[PDB]
Amino acid sequence: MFTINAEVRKEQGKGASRRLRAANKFPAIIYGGKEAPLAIELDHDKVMNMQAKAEFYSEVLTIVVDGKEIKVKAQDVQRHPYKPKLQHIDFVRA
RNA sequence: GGACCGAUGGUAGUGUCUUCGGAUGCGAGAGUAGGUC
Repeated sequence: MFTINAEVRKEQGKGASRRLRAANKFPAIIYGGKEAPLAIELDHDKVMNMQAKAEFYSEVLTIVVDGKEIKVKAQDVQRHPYKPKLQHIDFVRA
C-alpha cells in the first residue's frame, strides 16, 4: 500500500509554508468532503515517489496523519516549473 | 455537447515589526471538489 504519512496542519497562512520547506516537508490538502477539507503536512520526497506512478491518482492512498489513517485519491498534483519536483498536491475524500 | 456558479489547500502576490542588518506574518486570479437549476 502507498500510504502517505502526514500530520494535520492549519498554519497555511505562511507559517506552515516556511516550516515545511525548512525540513523538506511539503503541504497538501484533503478536500471534497461536505463540511470542509483537511490540510496535512507530509514529506515531499515521499509523495514524489507516490504521485510518480498512476496508481497514486487512479487508486486511493492512506494519509496517516500522526497515526490516523485517512483514505483519499490525488486529484491535482502540481509539478515544479522546471525542476523534477512538486509545488503542491491535493487528495479527495475516498 | 448538460448549463451556471465555484470553496478549501496550493503556488503567484503582499505586508508588518525594525537602531535597516534581522526576524516574522496574511496569501490571489484561475482551476479542482462541490453547490444551485
